[PDB]
Amino acid sequence: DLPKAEVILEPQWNRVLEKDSVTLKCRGAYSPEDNSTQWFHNESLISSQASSYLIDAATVDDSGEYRCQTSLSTLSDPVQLEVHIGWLLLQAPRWEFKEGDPIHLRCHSWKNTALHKVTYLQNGKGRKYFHHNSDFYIPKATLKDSGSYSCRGLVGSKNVSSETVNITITQ
Amino acid sequence: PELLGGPSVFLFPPKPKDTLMISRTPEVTCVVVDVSHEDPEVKFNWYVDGVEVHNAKTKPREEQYNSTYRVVSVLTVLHQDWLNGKEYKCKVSNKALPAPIEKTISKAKGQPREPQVYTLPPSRDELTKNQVSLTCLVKGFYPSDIAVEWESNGQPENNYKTTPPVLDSDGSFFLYSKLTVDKSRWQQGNVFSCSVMHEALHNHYTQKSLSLS
Amino acid sequence: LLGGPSVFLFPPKPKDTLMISRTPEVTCVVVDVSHEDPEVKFNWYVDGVEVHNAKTKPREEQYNSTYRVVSVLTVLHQDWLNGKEYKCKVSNKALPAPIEKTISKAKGQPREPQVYTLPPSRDELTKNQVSLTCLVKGFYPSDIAVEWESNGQPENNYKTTPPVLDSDGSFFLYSKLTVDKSRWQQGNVFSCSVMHEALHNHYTQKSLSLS
Ligand SMILES: *[C@@H]1O[C@H](CO[C@@H]2O[C@@H](C)[C@@H](O)[C@@H](O)[C@@H]2O)[C@@H](O[C@@H]2O[C@H](CO)[C@@H](O[C@@H]3O[C@H](CO[C@H]4O[C@H](CO)[C@@H](O)[C@H](O)[C@@H]4O[C@@H]4O[C@H](CO)[C@@H](O[C@@H]5O[C@H](CO)[C@H](O)[C@H](O)[C@H]5O)[C@H](O)[C@H]4NC(C)=O)[C@@H](O)[C@H](O[C@H]4O[C@H](CO)[C@@H](O)[C@H](O)[C@@H]4O[C@@H]4O[C@H](CO)[C@@H](O)[C@H](O)[C@H]4NC(C)=O)[C@@H]3O)[C@H](O)[C@H]2NC(C)=O)[C@H](O)[C@H]1NC(C)=O
Ligand SMILES: *[C@@H]1O[C@H](CO[C@@H]2O[C@@H](C)[C@@H](O)[C@@H](O)[C@@H]2O)[C@@H](O[C@@H]2O[C@H](CO)[C@@H](O[C@@H]3O[C@H](CO[C@H]4O[C@H](CO)[C@@H](O)[C@H](O)[C@@H]4O[C@@H]4O[C@H](CO)[C@@H](O)[C@H](O)[C@H]4NC(C)=O)[C@@H](O)[C@H](O[C@H]4O[C@H](CO)[C@@H](O)[C@H](O)[C@@H]4O[C@@H]4O[C@H](CO)[C@@H](O)[C@H](O)[C@H]4NC(C)=O)[C@@H]3O)[C@H](O)[C@H]2NC(C)=O)[C@H](O)[C@H]1NC(C)=O
Ligand SMILES: [Cl-]
Repeated sequence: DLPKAEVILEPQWNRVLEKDSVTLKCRGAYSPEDNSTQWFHNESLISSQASSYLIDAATVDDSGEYRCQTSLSTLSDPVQLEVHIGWLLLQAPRWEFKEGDPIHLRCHSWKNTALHKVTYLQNGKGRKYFHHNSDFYIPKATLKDSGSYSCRGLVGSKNVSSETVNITITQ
Repeated sequence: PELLGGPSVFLFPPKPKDTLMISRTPEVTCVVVDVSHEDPEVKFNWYVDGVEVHNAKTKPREEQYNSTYRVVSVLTVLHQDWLNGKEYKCKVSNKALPAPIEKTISKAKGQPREPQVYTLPPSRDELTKNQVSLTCLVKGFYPSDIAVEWESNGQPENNYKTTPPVLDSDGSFFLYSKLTVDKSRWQQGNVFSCSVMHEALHNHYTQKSLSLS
Repeated sequence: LLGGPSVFLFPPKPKDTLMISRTPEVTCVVVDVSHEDPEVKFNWYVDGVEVHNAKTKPREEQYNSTYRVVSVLTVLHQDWLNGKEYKCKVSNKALPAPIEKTISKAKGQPREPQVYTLPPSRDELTKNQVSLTCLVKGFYPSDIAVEWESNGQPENNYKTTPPVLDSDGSFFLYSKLTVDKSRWQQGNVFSCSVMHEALHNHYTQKSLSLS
């Protein structure tokens, strides 16, 4: 038998906002004879035959499972993509962490619109502040880093926030 | 005009008086500011207690000194609906926005309360002057939507100011209206009246008089 | 307008400026101060003239993780009342240029308030509680303080309207003291105290009781 292909996301974020570009890149081995890659979105076959698949401007309809397959691979396990609506989205490489892991949160704004006076909340309490937008790093995770998390700031003069998201810390 | 956050919406109540007299037409008013020239198109949807209504009337755009458009939509409400407590939702959609803005307005909530209307003559110490102060105390009312006017011998008296409502220790509201007239007029024995209109008054109206003795 | 700390500048209380027993102050409040750039320098100016007597507290972190810092300048009663200007210039690694803010008493020919107490209306004596009114009109500027008192104790249960711009450019307000009807019938004596710069010794009172 034959190894299964996998779908890679560039950028890596499993959650994105409408209008975000996202590139799905299929990785397996091709045959000499067959240069193609087939793409599924949920149950639908995507007509493009490309090595990698572009969602230039994401919509909520782009949400779901994505799989790919390459001329010398089995079909890929599915990869999940959630297109959210709004001004701000809290992005992270994932949401469960072991004690000691690094945590990298991003306070992504719709169309990269410049955001200032940015605060990252944990459990309804502002935790870290930046004057200009910046990612927030906890290089050594711990029991206390568990909670609900959001970010907010100002887009020009208007006040905005992300949906809140739970983070868990395991052993 | 940079406009990083796109438009903003402000939603307004009808004038207290238009809700209280059938003769008049109460309106709710949705005002969109900061509409860019680049993406000028604005679309309203209106909802009463959650159901979409279609009878609203949108005005054409207005260029402002700051170089942004202002766009206004006006929905006529039924007298009974406003007073019966219905929720008005204005939903506004523009390409500068990731999602529509929704604003809701309704009459204030709470058991209504009848205004007490007390009129008061000048302090003795004021009779020194060429002008005296005729005072109308209106208290113990809920909600704060009210209309207070003055008149004499049928005609409305022009020189008066009414303070805005003030929240009193018991949850109700009160205000004062001062009517300024000549000393002669008051001593000449003339009859003056404080007209109050409020939802809790029998027939939305009461009228107290004031004069010398 | 595009991100960094932020400055608020606050006038003294009208009472502190009017009464010689008190000490008025201007207060310069800086918020939204990073932990990464945390040192904040204030320069203070009276009618253009730098001054050095401000008392500036060390910075306190808020619930929201930002730093806040306050500078307090004591004012001369007469400097305030004569309309001098107070300027707070704030500076920080995070600021493209310093931020300056300015305050002063409001400008214009001051007018003396007329103070008139007015007794409850005839009809109100039905109720178990009545309204003693205190009308204060013809005053400029709008800065004012109005209290009530009886037999040496102050009276608690009153509400005073905002000033209202009157048609001659003066301001007026009303303050409504509420009292049990019994107290009014017994013949007790209530006072409207009023403080305002354009009054003699910045103070006057009219009294009110039954006939
Ligand atoms: C992170 O946290 C901090 C801390 O916040 C506080 O704690 C948390 C838990 C929250 O609960 C929060 O609600 C708390 O406030 C945040 O810091 C705040 O930041 C905001 C801005 O985003 C500030 O907002 C301005 O507030 C002004 C009102 O401030 C007073 O009133 C508020 C509440 O009503 C109080 O909380 C403040 O403490 C201020 O209170 C006054 O403080 C004075 C100084 O102590 C007192 O006077 C002194 O008193 C002493 C003795 O008591 C003597 O008497 C002294 O002599 C005297 O000097 C005074 O008594 C006191 N009054 C009280 C308690 O009533 C608003 O005025 C201002 O509005 C203007 O500017 C806005 C621009 O943002 C704009 O929206 C408005 O339109 C308006 O703009 C102006 O328009 C007018 C028209 O009339 C024009 O004339 C003006 O020129 C124009 N511009 C300007 C610049 O004026 C703001 O809303 C807030 O004050 C501040 N709080 C504190 C405590 O510092 C921080 O934002 C958080 N940030 C983030 C990103 O998370
Ligand atoms: C670019 O220009 C436009 C046009 O501006 C105009 O022209 C320029 C050249 C200048 O001259 C301006 O001075 C001039 O305004 C700007 O548009 C303005 O934008 C600001 C905000 O940026 C709006 O502020 C809001 O104002 C409302 C009250 O507005 C009424 O009263 C005004 C004067 O007081 C009047 O100008 C308005 O037209 C409006 O008038 C009413 O109109 C209705 C409908 O037609 C009519 O039936 C009424 O009779 C009439 N009334 C009167 C008295 O005339 C104010 O309520 C808003 O405050 C809320 O929001 C603030 C933050 O947004 C917040 O701080 C306050 O706390 C308050 O929040 C509310 O608080 C209450 C309780 O207090 C709470 O219950 C509410 O839920 C809560 N609401 C919210 C949303 O939080 C706000 O201040 C102007 O109205 C708007 N003006 C116009 C004419 O459209 C634009 O800002 C400029 N853009 C840039 C980038 O510079
Ligand atoms: Cl300078």
